[PDB]
Amino acid sequence: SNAASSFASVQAVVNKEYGLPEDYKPEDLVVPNVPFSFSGTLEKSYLRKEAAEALERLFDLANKEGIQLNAVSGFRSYDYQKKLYANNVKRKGSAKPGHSEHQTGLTMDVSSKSANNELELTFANTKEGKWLKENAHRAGFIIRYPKGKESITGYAYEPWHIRYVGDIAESIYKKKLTLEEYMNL
Ligand SMILES: [Cl-]
Ligand SMILES: [Cl-]
Ligand SMILES: [Cl-]
Ligand SMILES: [Cl-]
Repeated sequence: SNAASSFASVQAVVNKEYGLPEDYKPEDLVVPNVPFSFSGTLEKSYLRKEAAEALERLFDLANKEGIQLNAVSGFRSYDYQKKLYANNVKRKGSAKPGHSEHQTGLTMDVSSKSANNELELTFANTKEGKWLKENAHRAGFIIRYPKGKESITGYAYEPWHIRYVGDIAESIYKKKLTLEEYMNL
């Protein structure tokens, strides 16, 4: 009971405990037509079609209120996550392969120029970070790892990390719940 159930669902919970199939790669990956903090088309330029279109919509919403967001890193394959994890562990003198939500193709790191497009806490103090915190849900996204929820999500606050879950994001935001709690996983 270490394997994520309904692994391909928009509401799947992938975390320290629940892992995805090592051979799971979404079959509907596309590049969302949004600005990116990096050039070219790499594996991280993709999101599942539905999450891609939602992200485009979130960015249009942001632009209407003068908020300019940049996409930093989306989909990451099992293969990639393995190397990243191994090379990150030996740097002692990051999620385990399969246990990163990025492999679902529903997750995206976002930042802004006001934060040097970096994925750091300071992004929370920017007008863009704050807008994202309170507006992510309007497009189907949630801040996957909120402030004092590390006990439940297993990760410290990540203001830059959004997860597409669809219509339930509205309720998750209002009720101040984590995806774990909302899905009883
Ligand atoms: Cl691909
Ligand atoms: Cl949220
Ligand atoms: Cl919190
Ligand atoms: Cl925290």
